Parts: sequence; C-alpha cells; structure tokens
Amino acid sequence: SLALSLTADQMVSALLDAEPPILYSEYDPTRPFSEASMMGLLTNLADRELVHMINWAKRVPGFVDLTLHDQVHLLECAWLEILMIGLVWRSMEHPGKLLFAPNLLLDRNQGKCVEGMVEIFDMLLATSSRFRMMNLQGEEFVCLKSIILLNSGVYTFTLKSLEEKDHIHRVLDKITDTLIHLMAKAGLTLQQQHQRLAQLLLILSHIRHMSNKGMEHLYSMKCKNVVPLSDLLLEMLDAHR
Amino acid sequence: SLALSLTADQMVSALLDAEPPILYSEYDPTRPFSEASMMGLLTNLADRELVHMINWAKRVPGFVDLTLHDQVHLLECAWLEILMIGLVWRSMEHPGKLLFAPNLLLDRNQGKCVEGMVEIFDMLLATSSRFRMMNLQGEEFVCLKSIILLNSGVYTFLSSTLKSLEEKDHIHRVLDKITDTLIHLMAKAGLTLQQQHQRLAQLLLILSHIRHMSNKGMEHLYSMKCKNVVPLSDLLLEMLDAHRL
Amino acid sequence: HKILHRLLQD
Amino acid sequence: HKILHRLLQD
Ligand SMILES: Cc1cc(O)ccc1[C@H]1CC[C@@]2(C)[C@H](CC[C@@H]2O)C1
Ligand SMILES: Cc1cc(O)ccc1[C@H]1CC[C@@]2(C)[C@H](CC[C@@H]2O)C1
Repeated sequence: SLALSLTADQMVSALLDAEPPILYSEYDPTRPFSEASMMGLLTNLADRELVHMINWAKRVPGFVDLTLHDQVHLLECAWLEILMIGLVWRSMEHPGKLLFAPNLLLDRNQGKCVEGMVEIFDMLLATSSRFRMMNLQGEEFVCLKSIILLNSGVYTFTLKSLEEKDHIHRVLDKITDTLIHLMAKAGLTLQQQHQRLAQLLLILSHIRHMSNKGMEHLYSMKCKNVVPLSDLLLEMLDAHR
Repeated sequence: SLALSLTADQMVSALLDAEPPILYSEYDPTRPFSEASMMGLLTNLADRELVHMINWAKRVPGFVDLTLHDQVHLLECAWLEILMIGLVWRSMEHPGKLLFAPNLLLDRNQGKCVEGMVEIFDMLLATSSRFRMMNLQGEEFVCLKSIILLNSGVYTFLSSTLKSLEEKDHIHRVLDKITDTLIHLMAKAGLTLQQQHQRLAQLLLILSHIRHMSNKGMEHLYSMKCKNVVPLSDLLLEMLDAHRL
Repeated sequence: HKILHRLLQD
Repeated sequence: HKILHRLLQD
C-alpha cells in the first residue's frame, strides 16, 4: 500500500533514488592473476555489493510490506540475478568488457583464468550487447531490476500467504504500468510499446539462466576450496540447495 | 520472410494446427511404483514427446527459415522448457496433480517415489496453479510455447558473420509477431489497454520460472543418469548432453 | 551427426 | 545465524 498509490513518475524517481553505489575492487596489479585470486576479487566484491543490495531492496516500493520471511526468500532467490543485471548495465558502454568495478574491467580472455567461468562471461557479455542494441534506458533498467527482485522467488512461496503473493503481483503490475508509461513518453508507438515490453521481459529469462549457471559455478569453486566465501555469501549460495 | 506477413488470427490458427498430440504412458496401473519404474515411465514419455516436438517446431512460423544449426541450438536449449510448459498446461484443471498423460496423473506425494524429484513437482504444480488462476487460454498457451522455442536459445547464438546476425534479427521479428498475437487475443477478450500490458507482463515473467525449472530439471535428470537409476534413450542423452552439465 | 540433426531433416 | 535476516532488520 502506498506503492500502489504511486504514479509512474513517483515510481521511477523512487527507484532511481534507491540505486546502490558503484563499488571498487580490491584489485592489486602488483601480483599476477590466478584462478584463486580472481575468484577472491569477484566474490569479495559480490559480498560487499550484497550489503548494499539488501538496503536497496528495502527501498523498493512494497518490499517492506512483506513479512521478513518473504523478504529473505526473495533476496535469496534473486541476489545473483540482481548482481548480474547491474553488471551488464555497467558494462553497456564497454563492448567486449565486463565492468565489475571502475578498477576492474575484464574481457572474456581474462575470464579464462578461472575454470568454467568464461562461459558465464560470454553470456553476460551477450546480455550487455543486447541491452546496448536495444538502447536500454536507466529508468527501464531500475524497473527491470525491481521486477527481478519481486518475481524470481514469488512462485516458490498456502495460507495468506496468498495475500503476500497478491500484493507482490499488484506491485509488479504497477511497474509494468511504469515501463509502458516510460515508453509512451519516449515517443514509442502503442505497438512498439508492447513489443519492447516483451523484449525486455524475455531477457529476464536469460538472466535467470545465467544465475542458475553462475550458482552452480560458484558452488563448484566452493566445493574445491578454490576460494573462501564470506558467511553471508555461503548462506545465499546455500539457499539454492 | 512468409511468417512476417501472417495476421494475428493466422498466427493463432497456425500454432493451433501445429499442436502435437497428447501421448499415453505405457503405465500398467495394476503395479505400484518403484524409483526405477517411475523414472522409466517419465523418461520413456519424454523421449516420445521429443520426436513430436521436433516436428512441431518445424511447423512454428519462421522456424524452418533458420539454418539447420540454429534450429538445433534452439531445440537443445529449450526442449525441457517446452515439455514442462506442456505439462503444466495439461495439468491446469487438475489441482495438485501433474497430468504427464491421460493414464498417468501423478500427485505431489508420488514425486517422492524418486529421489529429489518432489521439489521439481512442487515447482511445476505452482506453475499450473498460477496458470489456473490467470485463467490461461489455449491460444495464449500456444503463443507462450513458441516464444520459449525462439527466445530461450537466441542469446547464446555466436554473433559475427552476416548470416548469424540475420538469424537473430529474424528470430526477434517473429518474436514481435507473436507478441502482437498475444496482445490481439487479449484485446479480443475485451481487456483494456492497461490490462493487456499487465497480462502480457504476467505471462512472460512466468517463462523466467519455467527456465528455472528447466535448469533444475536438467541437473536432476543428469544426476539420475549418472546414478544409473534409469537407462536413457540416445536422443534424450544428446539433448541432455547439449547442456553439458 | 547427432540424432536431433537427422530428425530435423526427416 | 542468519546474516541476511539480521541485515534486513538493521
Ligand atoms: C556477475 C557478478 C556481478 C558482480 O557485481 C559481482 C560478481 C559477479 C559474479 C562473478 C563470477 C562468479 C565469481 C560469481 C557467479 C559465478 C562466478 O563464480 C559472481
Ligand atoms: C516435465 C516433463 C514433462 C513431460 O511431458 C515429460 C517428462 C517431464 C520430466 C519428468 C521429470 C524428470 C524425469 C525429467 C526432468 C526432471 C526429472 O528427471 C522430465
């Protein structure tokens, strides 16, 4: 409630204001990259981004309306998707590169340093290329990221409960209204509007895919003692198994 | 070309006509289930459905316009998603049950008959409940399934080369047509402009969970294969081996 | 060639 | 412990 009262413009500004900062890596270029060290950098970064994500989620209209139990489930389910969509957004203006941080800009060949990671880099890069081709806007991005937060875990929640799901879907609908409203303002025809809406939402399917693969990769790195994961990271990873 | 000229009504009837048949299980209802016997039934079914899926895919407008290689990629990536959305659709009017076949209607507890499968049943059932509450229509279903075929694997196409970029753009053109079709169906149902957009978004976001179920199912099927619980067909094995995990 | 390859032609 | 649970409260 109140989130359902928000106008399209209010929804946008709220999400824009909630945006988390861009963090720096602890990358030291005095030592050469190893599979272990690169995994260390990336997971260290992810861990610090998580803390900001959690606080970002609280500023997403309607999120704090949910039970603490449902908030946990949503973030547990969507955290890697959210990290990924932010990554591809940061990397849009860097063709062939992934901007994990202003001081950490990696190409696919650097992904080869870690076993099985380049396949994930390739997928992320293709997603970044797709966004670039669609000329994705900042306002559209923040809408997509909030959709991922609310949608990814909603299907895996009976009691009421049934009310938690309905509230989530109401807010999702409001963001749909917001996206369309944004496209209309941008001058897109009515037809172009629902076509672009579909294009953007279908990309979330590939982002889900990347998350699933990334979770399996991160898990295998853990099970081989390649990198020591933070307690928070271990718990987020544990939620998917 | 060709598929891009189709009208909204022509797209619907084309998809409806292309629909594969509902196969039966060999299940002998007189004998109780074992872990092995149920996996055998389910995988035997999937194997036979795959043969029909391949011929259905060729009847999806624009699909045969793609190179043989690209058709392969799309099916390899989307096969389990396509099986799953079919399952949830068949099970829509059977709350708490998964209608794998008219003679194989399983409830959630029978998913426990196989190690780790009940969690996958739960996800499929929740998807069927969501479809049921949205009152998903047959014409909408066929649109969603074709979208999965064309969309799921398009992002992993190797770009570069003229032919490849031409393939991706053809796929997206056709995808736009199906979107036009979905909207047409909703406008025809009397939904307002705002309702159409909301419903479209609702339908497409479900495909993200369907992708999730496929990824999980693939891992489970792979685990079953390795533990040698069930002998998988050569076809099923190659489709599973395309996900290389 | 794989089985899928063959079925897509036939 | 549940760090996520706690972080959400803080
Ligand atoms: C995508 C992403 C975005 C970030 O802002 C930070 C980190 C990551 C990834 C980087 C690659 C991984 C270390 C894991 C997932 C799969 C790999 O193990 C996290
Ligand atoms: C979803 C589905 C739909 C069908 O029309 C047939 C089969 C299946 C599943 C049934 C469960 C499994 C045997 C695998 C995937 C995960 C399990 O191993 C295939």
